[PDB]
Amino acid sequence: QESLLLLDRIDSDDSYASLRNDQEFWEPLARRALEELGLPVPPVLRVPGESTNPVLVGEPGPVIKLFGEHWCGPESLASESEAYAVLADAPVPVPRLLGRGELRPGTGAWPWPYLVMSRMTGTTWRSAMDGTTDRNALLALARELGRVLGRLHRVPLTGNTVLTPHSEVFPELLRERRAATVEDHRGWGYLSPRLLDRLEDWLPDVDTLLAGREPRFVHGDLHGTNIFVDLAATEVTGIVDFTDVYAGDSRYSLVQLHLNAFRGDREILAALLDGAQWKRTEDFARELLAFTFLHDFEVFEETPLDLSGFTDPEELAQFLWGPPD
Ligand SMILES: CN[C@H]1C[C@@H](N)[C@H](O)[C@@H](O[C@@H]2O[C@H](CO)[C@H](O)[C@@H]3O[C@]4(O[C@H]23)O[C@H]([C@@H](N)CO)[C@H](O)[C@H](O)[C@H]4O)[C@@H]1O
Repeated sequence: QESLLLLDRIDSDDSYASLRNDQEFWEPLARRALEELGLPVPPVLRVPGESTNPVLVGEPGPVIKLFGEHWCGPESLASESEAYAVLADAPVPVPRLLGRGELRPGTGAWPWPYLVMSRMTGTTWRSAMDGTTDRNALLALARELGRVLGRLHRVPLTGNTVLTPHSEVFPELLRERRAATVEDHRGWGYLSPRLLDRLEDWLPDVDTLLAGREPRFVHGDLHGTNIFVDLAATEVTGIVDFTDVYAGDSRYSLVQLHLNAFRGDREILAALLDGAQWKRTEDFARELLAFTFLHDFEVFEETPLDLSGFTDPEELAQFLWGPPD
């Protein structure tokens, strides 16, 4: 009975943003959900941090990921559902779907559908990197991640809507971001106004950047906490969050991986590329700067590098995506 008022308390974007990771709010709902699926209920069940969707982890138990109506929940749910269908036998360490359901019927109100998956072992990439001064082990781990990403890119695109060879979702997103990126970066204030004034002429056409490229399985949100590793064993133990997946260009994967998980470290980027035998071209840095601007997210939000005071976006491209010094 509590669920009716509790779920009715979310009716706007701001109202959903304030309660998406409210543990006191979601804990009883998540326990009832697990009971509804016939799954054992963990004694501890906690909201592990800032998630776009409401997420709770059981201490032994599984991961519950709920999807709202506001924060692109429906689209993200469709994407992750299709991705879990496509990843059924992928040679990549991903979680297994333990169940799915809806909290309430869903005719006049939002049904609040949810997925339940297995828990990945290891530590996040973010933790492992923030807790080591052993750069050699980190680079070896990055090469292993390069191998894993090379295999992930080649998972066959057997989906129905987003993960098909002929899907247009990724180019359409890229054109939309090509339109909005310069004003976005003016509002965000990561770079100098001169570079932003040169940007609109510097950036290429989407059709030109994507010409002749083959589609890959592109995880578009490879930040530091969607990747689970065992640093001591040089093992990638998990890759999660398929709410932003595309049949897209392999280079797009690198943006969030490098600017967020790698913190912009060009040496770690080089190790990752070495692991995948991803050969660098002359325009590689400029292409990846273009993909940096065409990304859906604010990828600079986590880059511990001051990019203000930058003219000649070519220099910015060489700085962010160039080879190691
Ligand atoms: C086709 N694009 C959408 C695809 C959805 N699967 C995303 O969930 C949605 O993104 C989310 O949108 C909601 C609003 O509907 C919030 O904006 C969330 O906040 C965002 O987008 C988040 O979180 C992102 C990441 N931090 C998510 O891990 C970036 O920070 C973005 O700049 C930031 O707006 C994208 O826009």
